Amino acid sequence: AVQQNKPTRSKRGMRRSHDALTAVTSLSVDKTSGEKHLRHHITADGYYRGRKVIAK
Amino acid sequence: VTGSGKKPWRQKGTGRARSGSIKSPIWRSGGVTFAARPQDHSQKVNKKMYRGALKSILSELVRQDRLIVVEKFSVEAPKTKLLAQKLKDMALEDVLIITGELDENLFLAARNLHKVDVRDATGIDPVSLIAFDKVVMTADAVKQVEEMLA
Amino acid sequence: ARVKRGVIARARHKKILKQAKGYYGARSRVYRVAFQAVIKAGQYAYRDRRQRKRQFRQLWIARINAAARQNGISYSKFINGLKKASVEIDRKILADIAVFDKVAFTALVEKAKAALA
Amino acid sequence: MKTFTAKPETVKRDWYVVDATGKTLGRLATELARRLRGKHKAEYTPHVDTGDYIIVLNADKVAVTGNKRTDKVYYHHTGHIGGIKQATFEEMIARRPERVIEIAVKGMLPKGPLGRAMFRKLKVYAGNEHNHAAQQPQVLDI
Amino acid sequence: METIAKHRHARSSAQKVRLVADLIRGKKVSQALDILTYTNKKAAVLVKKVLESAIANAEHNDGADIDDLKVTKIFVDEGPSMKRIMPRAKGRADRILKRTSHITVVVSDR
RNA sequence: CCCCGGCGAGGGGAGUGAAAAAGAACCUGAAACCGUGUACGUACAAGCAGUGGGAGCACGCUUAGGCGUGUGACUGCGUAC
RNA sequence: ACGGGGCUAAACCAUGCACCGAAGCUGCGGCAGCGACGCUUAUGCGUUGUUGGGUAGGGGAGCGUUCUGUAAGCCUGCGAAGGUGUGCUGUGAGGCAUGCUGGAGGUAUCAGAAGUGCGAAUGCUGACAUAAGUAACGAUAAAGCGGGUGAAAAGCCCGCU
Ligand SMILES: [Mg+2]
Ligand SMILES: [Mg+2]
Ligand SMILES: [Mg+2]
Ligand SMILES: [Mg+2]
Ligand SMILES: [Mg+2]
Ligand SMILES: [Mg+2]
Ligand SMILES: [Mg+2]
Ligand SMILES: [Mg+2]
Ligand SMILES: [Mg+2]
Ligand SMILES: [Mg+2]
Ligand SMILES: [Mg+2]
Ligand SMILES: [Mg+2]
Ligand SMILES: [Mg+2]
Ligand SMILES: [Mg+2]
Ligand SMILES: [Mg+2]
Ligand SMILES: [Mg+2]
Ligand SMILES: [Mg+2]
Ligand SMILES: [Mg+2]
Ligand SMILES: [Mg+2]
Repeated sequence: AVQQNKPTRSKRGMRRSHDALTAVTSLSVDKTSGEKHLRHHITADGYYRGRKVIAK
Repeated sequence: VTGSGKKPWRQKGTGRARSGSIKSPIWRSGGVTFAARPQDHSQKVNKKMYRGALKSILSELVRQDRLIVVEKFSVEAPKTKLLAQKLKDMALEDVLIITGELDENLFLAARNLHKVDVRDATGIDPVSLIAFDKVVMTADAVKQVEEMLA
Repeated sequence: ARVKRGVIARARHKKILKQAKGYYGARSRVYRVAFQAVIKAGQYAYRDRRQRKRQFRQLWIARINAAARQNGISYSKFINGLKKASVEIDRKILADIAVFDKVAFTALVEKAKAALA
Repeated sequence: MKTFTAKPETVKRDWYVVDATGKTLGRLATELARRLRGKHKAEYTPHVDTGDYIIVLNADKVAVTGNKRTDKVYYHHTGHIGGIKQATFEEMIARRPERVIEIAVKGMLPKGPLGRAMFRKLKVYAGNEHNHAAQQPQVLDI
Repeated sequence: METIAKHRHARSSAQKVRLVADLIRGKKVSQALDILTYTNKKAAVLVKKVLESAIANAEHNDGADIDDLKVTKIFVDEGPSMKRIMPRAKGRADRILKRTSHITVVVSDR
């Protein structure tokens, strides 16, 4: 099975109307280090909910 | 065209347009359909039509006052400076000079002058008589031209 | 004397593509499709220069019919009355009067009714 | 000088009431189709809806001649295979009396976006009462 | 004062990078950098390096301040494609296009 | 030479030059094709996608000129080569 | 098994008068062919009649492209060719002017010669689309974690399973 006519650039754009990425709504701010992080994820320096959970 | 007579691909089955030679004129690098050959473009002119045209050209020149007749035309030494000075005296810049006997000094003196050329009485041609603004003929040349043109 | 076709071929391809401005899709981009679209557009234009004269007359007649029935007479009897009254106003003007000057149109109906009666 | 053309912004539309009691279905529908389209106005243009708003009362009292009260059949297909439904005239009256007049007029209107816009100006009621008194609709003794 | 940074011949197709580009079109550079940090895309890493390089150009060459910069223009153009041959079944060959892209970021305070 | 970058790639400055939108993927740089921006249209609407009519909007005017340009709601006709 | 709505006439028959209706006919403007009559031609202009759908095909007349002469001329760094817009113009092929780009050639006129005009040939070559960010990532012997290195480690190094 294969196309009988070349689909247009218009049809191609309509199909991709749902391919748009959804940016992260908002980052959480740690209460101790004040860093930004994904909610429910530890920070880049190992903080989570105001606690140094990993020492690296 | 340099190449092989091998059929590029079989006649049927491949799904491509049928081909028989890589030298086909349809193909890139193929031959020319009606490739030229060294040919001869010279036409025939009847003797009377050639002479009849010279008379019509010469008679037209005297009607345009583009034909100047002098008793003699020569220079002492083969130096283009002398000939260039002589033509300036006659108010001539673009001129065809026709003499009875081809003098070497007059021939050498005119070789470097662009708009000037000398010619024997027997060496005239139809396009030269038309190409130049003025045509200067000696009294001997016009006499020889009449015998040439009957 | 080899002649390269590049300059004149591009010129005439642009001439076609310029007349195809505003057409959808390949009809304004690629020459093969645009050329057919331009030829078809010329055919329609030739045909519609004749159709335009029919459609407008058809529109005038409809407006005259409406305005005449506002005065108590049909388009048929109104046109026949004007010819019997030797009035030679055409339908483009009658439809124009019927819209912008009601009282003059009513005067024409009176003239038409008189020629019939 | 170009022929006048009506503009959708500046066209005025009046409201009318029609009592369908005893009227012949078809000969009433043609008069409605004329006024819904605007064929009765001198400013009529084909591509503009210059028609009027029309209210039809007593749609269930519309009349038909001959044996059409029991023999005129209304067909429609539901889109499912074998889904050809039919209903005679008098059961259309008993079930959806407004549909009879709406169907008849819909067939006499132009087909397309403008034709569907003209059809919106038709308000059909089975009974004798309507709640468009705010529009002050004028009696159209047709 | 517009400031431009480009990544030409970026090893990624323009269609994939454009998904990330429209996430930050019009945003402030501080907010755009956070969006790119938490976008799980390879193109997010490419766009982030171009964005922060445009920020550096704006402050070092134009003396602008980071607090006022905004991503006023961003677009991804197609770069040259590298042709590769991939053998398929039954001796047939397919030509693989390794597409590239040109990433352009324009930051500005106005 | 300076800056971003992985002592990258790539880029921004600076400098050279008549020109760097001549920067080595280098004269000119068309078309298909792919984008960004702006104007207008478009989510009750059926078909060779135009054509005739035509509102509205945007914009250039002139300037009360009532013209031009872009778009094209709605509508007649219309089954490519 | 009226094109539909609908119709008891909006059906049928007879008669009559209106109207609608084509690129037919008429009106107004324009073009061309063929006659005729002449002016009187210098061989064109002027009346007048008439004609002007068209495949195969026959006849007639042109446009434009490259090259040769005309041309050691003319145009051109005060911007050529080419590219890209715009306006004007001819019945058409077209032409002219001009903004921007371009950065060095172009060429009147009248003649001459053709590798002289492309949308088709499952044409040839190159470029780029589409399907589509889809199928697939090549044996179902299998991985897990700690440490290291590094801009970055599921895949590299070391270790233990
Ligand atoms: Mg060979
Ligand atoms: Mg060859
Ligand atoms: Mg001989
Ligand atoms: Mg007619
Ligand atoms: Mg570098
Ligand atoms: Mg270049
Ligand atoms: Mg809508
Ligand atoms: Mg139609
Ligand atoms: Mg006729
Ligand atoms: Mg003919
Ligand atoms: Mg130019
Ligand atoms: Mg071609
Ligand atoms: Mg053909
Ligand atoms: Mg392909
Ligand atoms: Mg699929
Ligand atoms: Mg799937
Ligand atoms: Mg899969
Ligand atoms: Mg494997
Ligand atoms: Mg590990």
